[PDB]
Amino acid sequence: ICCNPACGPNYGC
Repeated sequence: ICCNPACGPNYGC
């Protein structure tokens, strides 16, 4: 569950 800015857009951390 990568919620980083580099990993992608707004994700459900």
